[PDB]
Amino acid sequence: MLSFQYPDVYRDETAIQDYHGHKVCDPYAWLEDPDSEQTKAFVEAQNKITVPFLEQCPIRGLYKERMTELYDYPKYSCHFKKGKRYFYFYNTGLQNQRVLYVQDSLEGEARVFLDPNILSDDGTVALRGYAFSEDGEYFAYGLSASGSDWVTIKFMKVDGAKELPDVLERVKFSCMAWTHDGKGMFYNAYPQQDGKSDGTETSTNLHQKLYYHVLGTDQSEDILCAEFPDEPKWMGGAELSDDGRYVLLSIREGCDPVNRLWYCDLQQESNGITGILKWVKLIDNFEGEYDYVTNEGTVFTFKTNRHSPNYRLINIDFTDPEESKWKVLVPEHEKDVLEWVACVRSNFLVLCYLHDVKNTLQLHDLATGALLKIFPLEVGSVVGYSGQKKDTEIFYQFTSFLSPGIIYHCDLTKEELEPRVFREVTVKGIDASDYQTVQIFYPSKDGTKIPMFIVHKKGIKLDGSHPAFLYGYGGFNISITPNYSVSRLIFVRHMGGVLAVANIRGGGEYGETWHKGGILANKQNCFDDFQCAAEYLIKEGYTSPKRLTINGGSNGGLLVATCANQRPDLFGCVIAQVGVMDMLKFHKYTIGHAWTTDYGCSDSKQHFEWLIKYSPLHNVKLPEADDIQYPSMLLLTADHDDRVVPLHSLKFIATLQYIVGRSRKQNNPLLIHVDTKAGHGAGKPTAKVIEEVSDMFAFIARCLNIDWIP
Ligand SMILES: *[C@@H](N)[C@@H]1CCCN1C(=O)[C@@H]1C[C@H](n2cc(CNC(=O)OC(C)(C)C)nn2)CN1C(=O)CCCc1ccccc1
Repeated sequence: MLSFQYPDVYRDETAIQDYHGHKVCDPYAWLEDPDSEQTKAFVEAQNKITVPFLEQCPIRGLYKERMTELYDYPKYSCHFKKGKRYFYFYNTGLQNQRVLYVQDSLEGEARVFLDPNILSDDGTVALRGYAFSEDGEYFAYGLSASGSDWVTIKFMKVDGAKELPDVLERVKFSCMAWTHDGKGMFYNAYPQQDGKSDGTETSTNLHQKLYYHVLGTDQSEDILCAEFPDEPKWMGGAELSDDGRYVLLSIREGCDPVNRLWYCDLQQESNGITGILKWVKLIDNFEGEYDYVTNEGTVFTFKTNRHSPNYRLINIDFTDPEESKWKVLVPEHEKDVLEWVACVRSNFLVLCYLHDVKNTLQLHDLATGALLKIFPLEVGSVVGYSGQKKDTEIFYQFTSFLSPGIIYHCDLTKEELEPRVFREVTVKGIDASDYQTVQIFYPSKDGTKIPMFIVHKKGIKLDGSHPAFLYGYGGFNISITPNYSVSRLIFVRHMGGVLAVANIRGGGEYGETWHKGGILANKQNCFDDFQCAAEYLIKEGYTSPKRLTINGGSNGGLLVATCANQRPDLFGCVIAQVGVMDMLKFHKYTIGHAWTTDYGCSDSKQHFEWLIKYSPLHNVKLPEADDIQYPSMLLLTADHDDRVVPLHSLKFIATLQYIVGRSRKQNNPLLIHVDTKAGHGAGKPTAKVIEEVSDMFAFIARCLNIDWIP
């Protein structure tokens, strides 16, 4: 099967670092330089073996054809009103980028407002963030190129879709918040740095500042409103209160759901926004999250996890701000996580809960917190919403494993509420009645019950004969909830597979306690949980190790890579997308310093001792047993992934190929593909998405020798 040779890759045997008395050799450290001829040549040599391997068998083209056909369905966002007009996103089916439309009424003719497709030949310029002025007459939007986190902000006048001269550079991880006087907008920027800032660099991002841009001026005139020069990792994002009176500053340091919350009463500024604002440091620590919902005068409603790991709503009165005085508007639930909250039609709240990994949606009274109405939903996720305080209606979008999506609408001016289907699309070719979704709870090593969704064809025999695709993430308070994936349903229908999603610890599925169960000293719980999900699928007869593929991205790429090292006997195939692989060095690059809240940092002996045990780069080892080799492995990354710098995958693949790939018993391939004009994934154009899933499933099909089922 392996009619190629791995490229020769220089080992710098002098690259040795002492970590608290533990010597670590890093012979591929040179791959950390993305601009070197050595690194470029490495990437070319790797792509030269991977691409023909993936393209060789007709199955890739069969998959690509079916993906192109089945993914070709109309895709809408929720409608949202801004000022006098309605907006929505829409993709006719296979456009590289969805397009923003505008209409003067719900019943009126729609026209194109912003079409990112016309900004590049290949769909590699994408919208990344936007904000309308409070009156809806002006529009700011971020553009990213080739999938980088870097943003350029541009501006338009809404009436006539007129491009304006204003351009803001050096924007990354930024807020966008207009003052209600319409004069200008808050945003974030980084100071100038040596080298490139295009997404190919690895330079750490520090000293983010908060600026205010006056519309009709040059960026060089922008006002500095907040900075933290003694705290280079702090990031202060601004929003205006719903009445326009207060700027709320949420300061973050790291990825934990916590923030400082300062405010500026804009009426108290001596002469408008002229410099550093008169911040009042309401919550001046990182002990809890305070997410603004709405205010009525000085009474501010926040969603919080302060002493409430499943989240709750509190009211803080700025005129009586001591914690003993806060009112608990909607108390914490014993098990269900309050995921997000919105205020609509002045005095309603819309609360979205997660109940055993499925969403529910409720309308409550702002004054008392009392439940008023349950919006009925099938089992799945709410993935879109609109309805702000001054608006009188809501839209929300529902999705599930088997359903592409339904957008509902509810007119909240009516005495009796009747939510109605507003938009629905059906994908022909995937008959949902042929399949089922089950949720089970399996015990992990330590006895904790972990949820898992399993999607499969109705009536299958549990005889271990089916290929399986088991997905996980496990970190950062991210909940892995049901979603419609044509790419995975093709695996089910056309490759006879079983899909599984394990809700392992580190995620947000059971609130902050679930997240803390998968971080820092307890990160190994993630891996144990995931290995146990695989063991369940095998024991219960869904699959067998040789037919099992595991997949994850980013922190989920770390997940599957670590699992490959720890239990190579459990998996036939491993696809790690944009994975964090070097756990000793991740904090040195771009925004990686922010991840130490989930991982720790190797500068601490205590943390090093956790990290060294599971770091994928540092745990590649030939299996002791003669009959065990590594699973087939494919790493996918891209040359502008400035979220997870691609050196992680480059150094990992070099290590896998040298330590394991050179062994006579290893016959499963260990490959990397590095894409061009792409990044971590957000904003990836449709064409590239289709190529990527075609690569993934062709790899699975060839390695496992799975026949296509037309
Ligand atoms: C990928 N997981 C990378 C590497 C490890 C952490 N990480 C982040 O991007 C990190 C965690 C938060 N995050 C996770 C994701 C992943 N989403 C996802 O893949 O889920 C599916 C939809 C596929 C199921 N996206 N964001 C935030 N993130 C950051 O690094 C944010 C940087 C900016 C920032 C913002 C606020 C505070 C600090 C830093």
